[PDB]
Amino acid sequence: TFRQQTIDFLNDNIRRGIENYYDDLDFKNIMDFVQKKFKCCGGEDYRDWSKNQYHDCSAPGPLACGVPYTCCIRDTTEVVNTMCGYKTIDKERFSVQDVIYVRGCTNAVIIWFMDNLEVLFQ
Repeated sequence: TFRQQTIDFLNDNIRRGIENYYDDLDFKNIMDFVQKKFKCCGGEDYRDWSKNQYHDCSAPGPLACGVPYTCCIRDTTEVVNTMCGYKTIDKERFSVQDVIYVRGCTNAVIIWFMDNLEVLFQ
């Protein structure tokens, strides 16, 4: 299939990146970088954040069932704070799409690579 095998490659790494997100600032930086730059959240989609222990919807803290602020939309006139991705993982896309990115980063990075393929070399 290759294509599916490739998609699964990227999702598997950022599933790992999501679990190690607070554990290793290198996964954290990359993940916060990809999500801000490519406007995207999670690997398949924002609900992948359920896989980090603090973000599982049955966790105790305030991050439970929510998504990190590097997933939030910043192209608005309104002041965005660090709580902007709270309580989104179980809602329907259309209810959160005004607040956070919902498309996954795996696919977002691929089309970007394909659109800039010629540019990448020289």
